[PDB]
Amino acid sequence: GIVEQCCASVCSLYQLENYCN
Amino acid sequence: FVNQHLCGSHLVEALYLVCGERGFFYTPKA
Ligand SMILES: [Cu+2]
Repeated sequence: GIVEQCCASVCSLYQLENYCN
Repeated sequence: FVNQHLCGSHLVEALYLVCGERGFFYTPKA
């Protein structure tokens, strides 16, 4: 998931927007 | 904006910045 991708790989701020309420 | 390497609490900080008052869910894997 995102927690994992952001740490083991990289992620974008736009991908993080998917976790906002 | 640039790509991010974010582990632990640093990811929580990023979500807070991105989502602001909308709030967010922090949902790691089991
Ligand atoms: Cu640190």
